[PDB]
Amino acid sequence: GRIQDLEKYVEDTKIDLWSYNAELLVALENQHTIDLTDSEMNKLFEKTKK
Amino acid sequence: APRGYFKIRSGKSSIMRSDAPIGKCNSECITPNGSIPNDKPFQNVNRITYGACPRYVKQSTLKLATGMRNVPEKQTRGIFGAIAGFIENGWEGMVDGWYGFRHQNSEGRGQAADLKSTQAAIDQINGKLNRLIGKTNEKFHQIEKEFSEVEGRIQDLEKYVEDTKIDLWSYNAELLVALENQHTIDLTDSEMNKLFEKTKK
Amino acid sequence: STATLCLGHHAVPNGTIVKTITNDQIEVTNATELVQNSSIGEICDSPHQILDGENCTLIDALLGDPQCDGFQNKKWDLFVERSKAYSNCFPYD
Amino acid sequence: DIQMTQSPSSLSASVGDTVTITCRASQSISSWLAWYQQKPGKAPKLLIYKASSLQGGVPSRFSGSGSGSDFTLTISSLQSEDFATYYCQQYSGRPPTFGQGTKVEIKRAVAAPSVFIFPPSEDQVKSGTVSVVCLLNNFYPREASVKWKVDGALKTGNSQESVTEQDSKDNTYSLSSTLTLSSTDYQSHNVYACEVTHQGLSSPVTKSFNRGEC
Amino acid sequence: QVQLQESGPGLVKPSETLSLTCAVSGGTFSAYYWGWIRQPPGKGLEWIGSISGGSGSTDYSPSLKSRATISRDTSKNQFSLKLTSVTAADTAVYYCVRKYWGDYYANWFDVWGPGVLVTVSSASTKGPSVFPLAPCSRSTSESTAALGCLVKDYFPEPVTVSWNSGSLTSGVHTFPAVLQSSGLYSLSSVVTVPSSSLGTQTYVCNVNHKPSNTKVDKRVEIKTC
Ligand SMILES: *[C@@H]1O[C@H](CO)[C@@H](O[C@@H]2O[C@H](CO)[C@@H](O[C@@H]3O[C@H](CO)[C@@H](O)[C@H](O)[C@@H]3O)[C@H](O)[C@H]2NC(C)=O)[C@H](O)[C@H]1NC(C)=O
Ligand SMILES: *[C@@H]1O[C@H](CO)[C@@H](O[C@@H]2O[C@H](CO)[C@@H](O[C@@H]3O[C@H](CO)[C@@H](O)[C@H](O)[C@@H]3O)[C@H](O)[C@H]2NC(C)=O)[C@H](O)[C@H]1NC(C)=O
Ligand SMILES: *[C@@H]1O[C@H](CO)[C@@H](O[C@@H]2O[C@H](CO)[C@@H](O)[C@H](O)[C@H]2NC(C)=O)[C@H](O)[C@H]1NC(C)=O
Ligand SMILES: *[C@@H]1O[C@H](CO)[C@@H](O)[C@H](O)[C@H]1NC(C)=O
Repeated sequence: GRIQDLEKYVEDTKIDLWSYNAELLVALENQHTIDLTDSEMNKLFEKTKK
Repeated sequence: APRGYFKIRSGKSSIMRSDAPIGKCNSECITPNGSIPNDKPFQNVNRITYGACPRYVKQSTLKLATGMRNVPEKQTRGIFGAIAGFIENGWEGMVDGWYGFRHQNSEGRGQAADLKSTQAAIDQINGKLNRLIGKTNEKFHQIEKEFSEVEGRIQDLEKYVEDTKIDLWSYNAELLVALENQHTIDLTDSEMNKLFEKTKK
Repeated sequence: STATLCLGHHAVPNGTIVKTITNDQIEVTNATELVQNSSIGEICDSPHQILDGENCTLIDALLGDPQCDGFQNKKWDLFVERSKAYSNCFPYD
Repeated sequence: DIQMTQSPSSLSASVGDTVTITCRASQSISSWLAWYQQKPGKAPKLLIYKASSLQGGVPSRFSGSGSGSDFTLTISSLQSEDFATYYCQQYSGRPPTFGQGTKVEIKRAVAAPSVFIFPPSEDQVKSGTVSVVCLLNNFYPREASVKWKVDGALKTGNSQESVTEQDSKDNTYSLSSTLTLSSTDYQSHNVYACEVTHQGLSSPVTKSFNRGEC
Repeated sequence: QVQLQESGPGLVKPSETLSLTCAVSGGTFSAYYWGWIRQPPGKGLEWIGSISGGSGSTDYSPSLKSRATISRDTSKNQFSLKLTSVTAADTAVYYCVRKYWGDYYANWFDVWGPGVLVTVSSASTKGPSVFPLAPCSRSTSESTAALGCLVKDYFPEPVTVSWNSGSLTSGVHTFPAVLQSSGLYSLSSVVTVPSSSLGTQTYVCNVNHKPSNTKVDKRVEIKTC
């Protein structure tokens, strides 16, 4: 009954939070890498032109 | 004596305590304050929810930007050539599109809107809407979230569990919002910069 | 004479403040909402099955109170209780 | 300079009907045209522009296409909120030039008209002029006609007709035709009548009050 | 957002100057261009001319280029048209409109003025003659009655009638203005009121002859000869 009901809550709480949390982490880094790569392209680009 | 056996099934079924009447409408999420659209990603109506109810938070309002940075330019006219248009100085009066070209030629002074860049602008904004709009989680049986009596220790811990979740989500949402706002403002003016570069290049 | 081309972006006579990470306050053209703070103000049917005690707790309904006993052999998606409900036939703990 | 032709010059259809209004030009202008909605007795509002690029504030049902000389507005679904005089305007060349204006109505709600003759008030008798007007409350096709036959003669044609345009309630008319006389000329006769010839029904109803009724 | 209020005398002596002003509300006057547009009732309408709402650099329709003179003010958020040597035909309704900044562009007349009638004062200006019209047996439908209020002998046009100061609106039909053989203008604003209310309430038709500044909350009552 009641006790079990609350751990099921606790479980789902954690998984949901982590799932979204991980989802953001992933997406933020992907952007960061793509930024860093093309920025270094831009940096090399500038080095030549400068 | 039991006069028989109650047949038990397992389902999405739950209980809820409220004093709002039964009505006729189409909406899934159902709260003690009543039925709301499940459309936007957050609400602050109640901890207690049922169905595809957007995550509960503590905040009153967390406004999300859908356009570029507004620079109202209400100054005395300087009679400058064309309009002295700038990325910094704003351009009031351009209903068509989000980006436009203002030219000062021999013939006179005129404007023309772009469709290409602005379509890509709005497009990326529209995605950002959809990735944050209409998406939902369904929750079918929570534990009780209000307590008429204090039984003690057990009750104390789910009050903890509740506050834990709301606090975490509240901060979590607060960041999500702020990060996207920045992203949009970045993307808008970056596309301005990209169009700027295209011309100059 | 000599021609001048000059670039720029649109704005709105009336905008709205938005909270960011760069600047806690900024003015942009078109804002929206991410928090639905308002209700219709009633439990509305479609698409889920509803059932209102209207004077009987779920325990009271599961047990049999002669008044408001219609809930016998009745199924639901979400059962609701009224705060005006009570035991009025025989007490129990 | 550059004449703007509008076609069809008149049109009607019922609820939930698609209609097309075509605009022509003297010289083919490359997608530089504007359409306008004019509620009768109200300030005309902008409908579309630039070969009908979609615009906010104008619901999706209003659409068009531009092809040099071939320009058409389409009402996708006809609502009562859509009766007006629609104008195609060219900004390709200066000076600007306008659509002729098409009186579009809804072909719906044919109804039996209600007949309302108007008495000479006492101020009217004292005024020295008697205006005898007659109101037909609700007739969709304008088939309804007005006539005046006093006991002596036929006083039809001496009436100044005033018909209300189509309403938000109904795409129907209301006509009051003002037959004004002098008191000397009006007094001469005895029996006064409003007669109504509705070609939709072809049944004239004559409404009379005799001398003495006040 | 952007709204406009058109102002001016709806009457003017023949072969005289026309002076009109229109208001702005919201936005900044410096940031757009503005024009005027002419329409006599039930005919084609016409673009008059535009000005730099920012600077004051202007244009006019060639036909009215010499006749029409448009202006602005940065100070009061306003702008004017001055028309000289007016014709009897020039009698129309006018508008103030928002135009695009570009000298050549699309999306012209995005927003329009409320519309102010301008009638040349061919005859002497005069007060409205408010003629009540009693409902009879022969002017009452099964469900409705025909209360009338004629504004006759009024010059010039228009005259706008309020019913109970606009308390009732259902089935209130302002019949268009009429040129009688008198050479004088007139109209009724008929009101349809349910037949159940007959002989009970003494209704009021209220005259708003704005240029004459006349208010006539004249009642309609049955009298016997
Ligand atoms: C929708 O209704 C709920 C109630 O079911 C609102 O939430 C809050 O609920 C409490 C009752 O649990 C309200 O009353 C207060 O109770 C506390 C003790 O718990 C007492 O100290 C106070 O004096 C008060 O009587 C409370 O007013 C109410 N609101 C808030 C903001 O706390 C909920 O706010 C409603 N949602 C709306 C208006 O959107
Ligand atoms: C659900 O709960 C409510 C509240 O307990 C019940 O309402 C009350 O019920 C009694 C009858 O059980 C009503 O008595 C009646 O009074 C009216 C006059 O008010 C009279 O005309 C009738 O002959 C009858 O004696 C009582 O008034 C009523 N309370 C109200 C409306 O103020 C309700 O009946 C319950 N539902 C059931 C058992 O069907
Ligand atoms: C501002 O952008 C919003 C985007 O949300 C537009 O609002 C639309 O209409 C309603 C209510 O505002 C929203 O629920 C929708 O999300 C929007 N429509 C769709 C389906 O995209 C609004 O058009 C914009 N405002 C202006 C005039 O710039
Ligand atoms: C925008 O709207 C607010 C609230 O009505 C008002 O105070 C402010 O002056 C407006 N700003 C502009 C530029 O219209």
